[PDB]
Amino acid sequence: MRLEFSIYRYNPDVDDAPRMQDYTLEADEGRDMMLLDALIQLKEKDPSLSFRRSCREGVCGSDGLNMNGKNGLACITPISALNQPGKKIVIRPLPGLPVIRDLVVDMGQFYAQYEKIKPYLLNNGQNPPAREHLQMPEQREKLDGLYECILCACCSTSCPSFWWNPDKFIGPAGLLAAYRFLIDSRDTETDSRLDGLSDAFSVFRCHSIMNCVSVCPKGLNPTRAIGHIKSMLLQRNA
Amino acid sequence: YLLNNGQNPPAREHLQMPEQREKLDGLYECILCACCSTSCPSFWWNPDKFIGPAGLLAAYRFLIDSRDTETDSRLDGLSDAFSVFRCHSIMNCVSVCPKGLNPTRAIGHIKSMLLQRNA
Amino acid sequence: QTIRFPITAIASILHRVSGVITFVAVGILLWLLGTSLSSPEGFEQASAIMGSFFVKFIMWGILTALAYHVVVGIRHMMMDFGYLEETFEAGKRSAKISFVITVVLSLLAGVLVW
Amino acid sequence: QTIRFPITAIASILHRVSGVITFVAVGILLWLLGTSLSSPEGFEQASAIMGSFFVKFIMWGILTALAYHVVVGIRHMMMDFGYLEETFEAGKRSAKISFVITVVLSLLAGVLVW
Amino acid sequence: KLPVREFDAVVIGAGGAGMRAALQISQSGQTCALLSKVFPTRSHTVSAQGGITVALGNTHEDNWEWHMYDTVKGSDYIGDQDAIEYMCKTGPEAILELEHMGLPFSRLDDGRIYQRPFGGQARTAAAADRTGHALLHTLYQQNLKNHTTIFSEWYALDLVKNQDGAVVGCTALCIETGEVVYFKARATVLATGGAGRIYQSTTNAHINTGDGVGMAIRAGVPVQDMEMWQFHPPTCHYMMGGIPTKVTGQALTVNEKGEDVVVPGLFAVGEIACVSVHGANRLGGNSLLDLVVFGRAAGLHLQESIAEQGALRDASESDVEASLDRLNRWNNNRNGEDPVAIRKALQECMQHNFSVFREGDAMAKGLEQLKVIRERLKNARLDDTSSEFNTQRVECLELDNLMETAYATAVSANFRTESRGAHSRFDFPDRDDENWLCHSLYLPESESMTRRSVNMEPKLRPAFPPKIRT
Amino acid sequence: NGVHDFILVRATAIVLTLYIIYMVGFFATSGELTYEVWIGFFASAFTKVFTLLALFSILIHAWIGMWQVLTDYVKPLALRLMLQLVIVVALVVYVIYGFVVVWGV
Amino acid sequence: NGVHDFILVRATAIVLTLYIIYMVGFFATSGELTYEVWIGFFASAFTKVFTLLALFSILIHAWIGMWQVLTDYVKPLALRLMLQLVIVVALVVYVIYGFVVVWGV
Amino acid sequence: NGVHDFILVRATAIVLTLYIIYMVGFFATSGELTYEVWIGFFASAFTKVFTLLALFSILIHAWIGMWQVLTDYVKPLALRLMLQLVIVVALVVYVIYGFVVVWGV
Ligand SMILES: Cc1cc2nc3c(=O)[nH]c(=O)nc-3n(C[C@H](O)[C@H](O)[C@H](O)COP(=O)(O)OP(=O)(O)OC[C@H]3O[C@@H](n4cnc5c(N)ncnc54)[C@H](O)[C@@H]3O)c2cc1C
Ligand code: HEM
Ligand code: HEM
Ligand code: HEM
Ligand code: SF4
Ligand code: SF4
Ligand code: F3S
Ligand code: F3S
Ligand code: FES
Ligand code: NA
Repeated sequence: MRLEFSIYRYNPDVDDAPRMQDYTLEADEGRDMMLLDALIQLKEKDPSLSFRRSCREGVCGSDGLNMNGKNGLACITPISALNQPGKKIVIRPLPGLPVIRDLVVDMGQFYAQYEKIKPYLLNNGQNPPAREHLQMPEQREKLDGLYECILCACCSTSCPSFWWNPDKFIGPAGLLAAYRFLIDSRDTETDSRLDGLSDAFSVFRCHSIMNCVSVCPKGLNPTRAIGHIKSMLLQRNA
Repeated sequence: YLLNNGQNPPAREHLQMPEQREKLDGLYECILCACCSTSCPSFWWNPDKFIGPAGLLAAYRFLIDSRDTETDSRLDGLSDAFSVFRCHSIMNCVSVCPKGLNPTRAIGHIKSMLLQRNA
Repeated sequence: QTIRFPITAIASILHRVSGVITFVAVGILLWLLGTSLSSPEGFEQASAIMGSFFVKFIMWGILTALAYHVVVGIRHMMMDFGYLEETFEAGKRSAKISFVITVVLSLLAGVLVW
Repeated sequence: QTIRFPITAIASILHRVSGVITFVAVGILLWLLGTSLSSPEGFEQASAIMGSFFVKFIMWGILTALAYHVVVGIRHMMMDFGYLEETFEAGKRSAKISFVITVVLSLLAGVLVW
Repeated sequence: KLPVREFDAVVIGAGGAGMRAALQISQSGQTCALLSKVFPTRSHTVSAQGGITVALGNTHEDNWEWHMYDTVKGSDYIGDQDAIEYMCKTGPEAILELEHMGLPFSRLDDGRIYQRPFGGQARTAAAADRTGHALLHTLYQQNLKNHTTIFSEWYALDLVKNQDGAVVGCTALCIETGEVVYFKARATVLATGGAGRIYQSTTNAHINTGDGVGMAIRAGVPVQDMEMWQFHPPTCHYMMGGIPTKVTGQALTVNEKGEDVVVPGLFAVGEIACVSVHGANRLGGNSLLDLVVFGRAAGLHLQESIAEQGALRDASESDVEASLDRLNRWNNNRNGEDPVAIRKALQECMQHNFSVFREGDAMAKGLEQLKVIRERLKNARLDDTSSEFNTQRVECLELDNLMETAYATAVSANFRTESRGAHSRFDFPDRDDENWLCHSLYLPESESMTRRSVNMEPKLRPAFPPKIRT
Repeated sequence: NGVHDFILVRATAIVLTLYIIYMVGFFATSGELTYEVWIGFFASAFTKVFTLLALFSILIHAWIGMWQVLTDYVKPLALRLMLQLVIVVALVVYVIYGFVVVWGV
Repeated sequence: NGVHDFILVRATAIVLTLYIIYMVGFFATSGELTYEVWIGFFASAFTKVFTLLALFSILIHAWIGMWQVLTDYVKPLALRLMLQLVIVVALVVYVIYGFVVVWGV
Repeated sequence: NGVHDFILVRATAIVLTLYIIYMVGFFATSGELTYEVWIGFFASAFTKVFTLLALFSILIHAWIGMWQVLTDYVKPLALRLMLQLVIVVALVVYVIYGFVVVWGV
């Protein structure tokens, strides 16, 4: 559809902070397209745009765009969900992130927060098995909701508790990683991670907002992680 | 001594604005003559529990030298021991110092920062 | 900046706001108990001060906010006891029922006023 | 399962059992002091309740268990102060003398009863 | 003027095959750089709806001899099996070594690896829909474990080539810094892969700007059968060919006669590096199996390669002037034709006349089409004048890369008078097995084509002849 | 630490729940309160002890509560510190006034 | 920690020893106790302060005592937690009742 | 720890400053004190609550004070421990006597 577009700012290095220039293009009605195709079509007229896209199938958290106030995967979220009755579709960049480029903003704080949880196995060295590990699939059927966090930063930027204190908290997915490497029976180092997390008020900084689950792009359960890890932690330090 | 976890924000040479160096000119010349250390009233009674003035000038040097990022661990390792606070602000050492160094300044900023952390 | 759908935020904020006002409530009620019990000379006085419609509005508000706080507190209690199950429908139904019983307890304060 | 010679176990258990019963003793005695001191109307009442032979049995037991607890506590105190020496003979002689003085303090309660 | 840093190992690509390489160079210990274009997880490898394939033992018996039998009957008997030898003999070891990293692979009720069936006769495993997703995530988590210093969100535009003909490093142009640097290092492993961007409809993603062949060919590095191109059944999916190499890692060139010689200072693994173990129809996940086990071999074969060639020199710091003048030519164009239209016409020509059907008359027609377009390509205008950062800039460069790959495939359509393997022809539907039992070879500077012979799988087993496909 | 706070909050909320139940239950069963009955229902043991317990528990609870508020919102450190001082003196004054007003009857 | 507990137990046992000595010594030297003498020996300063001190020390001592019992024996965690709550409210109620019954005389 | 002590000392010194100001200010504005006026200025709420608060704060302050003295000077450990016991019982006896002498008026 022949459409006007209105975005946050198409060049950050310009002296001014706000820039709501008029995007304009004439699009067709007889063939559906997705938001990235809008980007593709525009990029040859308004040249100074930029964006971080990878896969056109939405599997590697490339473009978790929060447009019009609602977040989603830019390769899952078409335009009709933006051209509702009224005008002024809004596709501004993501929240609370450094203005270092137009839409590929920095995630150093975010990826670092993920890093501080030691998201990797560790074996002191005992070799109970010889050739292959020993695990009953009763674990795997309850592990199917942790190892696909695509790091799209939808839930993390969408946690009310995390906002006010950006550095003291740990975020939902930063806890999904902990829980993954926790109830994966192939480790035995629960206590050190637990009482290292116990110290910081990060686990409890949660007020059980639970909005993130609806907002999640993969339909993952961080609330579940927040539940079992609280239960276990309480059990230890009581 | 310095410690870099390993990040290499620069490539060939370190990055530091001389605004630091003009306020670092009073820490890296402690000649270890033990004048101030033996001249601290607070340190005497408890020789092992305290840390001494110059032992804190070193900490402050490796603290506000912007070329590190490991402030918190040193701070809360010093916070534990009552060594920082064992000071009663005697301040005699400054006059007694052979180089005319300021340990009191170190005792001031490090107390400020520590208070800021553990409050 | 704007998200337009903070369903949990309103439920949550209403907890710390009510806490912050109840914290000064408890002081107002300590004052009221003090000035009342001292002798008969104050009791009617106290009821006199229990009289004005500004004061009645306040005290009803004190007790309504208190009821909201108590109820949400119980939800935080039971939900973290593990006695309540987690899902979207549970959250929205808890919001509904808690709000209804909050208005119910509010009405109790109104009955006390009348 | 059975060991047939827990000489220390009996000495030790008698410590936590007596503690657990004295913990409710202190509440019974707070009650007794309360109901007594309130006025003369209660004092004889209180002594009346100090009267029954079930109650007398209890109170003597309260004070005997208390005496056992006190004595074993002192042994734990002095033995860990380093003021007492460690060996088998010291342990058995401490058992003997502590038990004797426990029965002695018990007799004191009996004297109070009579 | 350009700041330079001395290194022992750099890698062109981050995930997939690259994660393996950098991890093995990390456990080596000297130094292990990691350059890429996008943040590691975002790599194309993350699209992973197909499981790793390796025989570890089901309830029944499975030997590596059957592994070779099926992986060669699949390849339609076109390539050598020395690499198939190494694969079928070292696969299980590497897959279990990865499974000890806690890699979340789905098990069977007893607690053993899950196995499923695919084309041909008994082992095509899988973890979940996200198998390679877990693969990449575990390799990234081990990258965190050994604190390997990733340099993400950058680019590699061309390599270095001195007088005696060696490679001692790579240039870089970023998006967080956007300033060219030089990482000098004897080991430069082109392990990026992918070109499908030069076509309209395909499975591949847009981050694949077709570079692993771009820098190679432009620098003047030859290639082997850039037309072996699998179209997933009917959407294009894989580039069977790519840069040449051996099971131990080093790339190969040829003299005026055509004898294969070790190239100084170059390496390659991953879907780019071809040993034709995939051939007509790749075995299910033998590019995946490539990036895992061939990369494990690329790691275990480091000291053997650096010992024969080391302590070399730079081209009097005058070869960086090659890519420097490329970027100067970039600092030349003010106006002209939009690169978008060039790419449009090229894409059109190639998907029109070099897919499954390549008809001789129309073959030469598309040849001259793409040739005249190549000639006129030089004057291309630039949509963005931005100084700090954009996307367009890299877009600009990717043109001078993308097209080049297609070129090779086009040329090879003139070098194969049959329908051999995936390669098919209307004028030649059959598959002759007397002349071209050997690989092709595109010589860059002469832009010509020659052949390269292949061995008949003598390593440890009595060889078998090419059977009839029935 | 943090689980310390967690447990104190939950437990003292339990005692507070029981309190408000009992106290506003008496308000319910008031039936024409009078000075006589008012001082009657207060001069007891039960009421006296339970009210002192209530004020003490409010201390130990609201302390941690406002600690959480003023560690999440009020950013400058000197401010937040003096603010917590004011609030903690407020609570201890609450409990002591409670004393002077319940053990006077 | 654990030495904290150790020292509190030993010290408060010292104060308790001195108490029981003094109190049951008065029982000894009673010599025909009477209401008059009973309220006499209680209305003092010394007796009042020493009894409040005794009940407070019993709080601070028996708390840790039952903590040790219920961390050694009662295994399930929810149980032991609510049990400690009951016992701690028991002790604080002990001391407050003590108040209402000694500062009423 | 140590910053805990630091902050408690500074804060309770703040409350103590305000106290001494107010109390010796009343001594200033005395103007021919009398038993009548003396019991007058004490029987208030304000005076009662502020004096109990003062004694409590003196407890929480001088405790840490003498802890510092007896950890710097008196070297033998058994000595210093029993000495701190004597001093802590001194402070708690101070506050309880304060009770019995202010909530008697
Ligand atoms: C549904 C499905 C089915 C599949 N079926 C099969 C099958 O049957 N058989 C099979 O073998 N495989 C199969 N695969 C796997 C897949 O198709 C590829 O074969 C495999 O992912 C190749 O990975 P790689 O490591 O070789 O390349 P990659 O790891 O993707 O190489 C790219 C790397 O280089 C980096 N990079 C990107 N651009 C540049 C640049 N310009 N310069 C430098 N570095 C750059 C990237 O960030 C990344 O680190 C399947 C996948 C899917 C999703
Ligand atoms: C009656 C006087 C009460 C006072 C003075 C009081 C004090 C407070 C305050 C000020 C807060 C907000 C600050 C914070 O803790 O984050 C709070 C939180 C809380 N209150 Fe209370 N409260 C009272 C009653 C209750 C009752 C009866 C309950 C019943 C369960 C309760 C349960 C809770 C819970 C669970 C929290 C923590 C939840 C959160 O973080 O918001 N409160 N309390
Ligand atoms: C008079 C009321 C008393 C109460 C309510 C009380 C409380 C308790 C209880 C319940 C225990 C058992 C739980 C435990 O600590 O493991 C205990 C242990 C102990 N008691 Fe007491 N006690 C009292 C008197 C005394 C006295 C007078 C002493 C004299 C020294 C004493 C010394 C000890 C010691 C040393 C222990 C720890 C030893 C052990 O672990 O069993 N107690 N206390
Ligand atoms: C009125 C009764 C007071 C008592 C019983 C008391 C108690 C003590 C004692 C015994 C010391 C020495 C032990 C030590 O802390 O190292 C001390 C130190 C101190 N006093 Fe007080 N004090 C009182 C009044 C005040 C007042 C009104 C202030 C006003 C600010 C104050 C400020 C301080 C400070 C800052 C220290 C620590 C400085 C040092 O280490 O010497 N004191 N306190
Ligand atoms: S919301 Fe879910 S998918 Fe998105 S980043 Fe968080 S955990 Fe990953
Ligand atoms: S007094 Fe100054 S010069 Fe002397 S040892 Fe101390 S810091 Fe060094
Ligand atoms: S921090 Fe809040 S947003 Fe959800 S995941 Fe935890 S309740
Ligand atoms: S310890 Fe004392 S002597 Fe000076 S440097 Fe510090 S005030
Ligand atoms: S484009 Fe890679 S995730 Fe959507
Ligand atoms: Na290729």
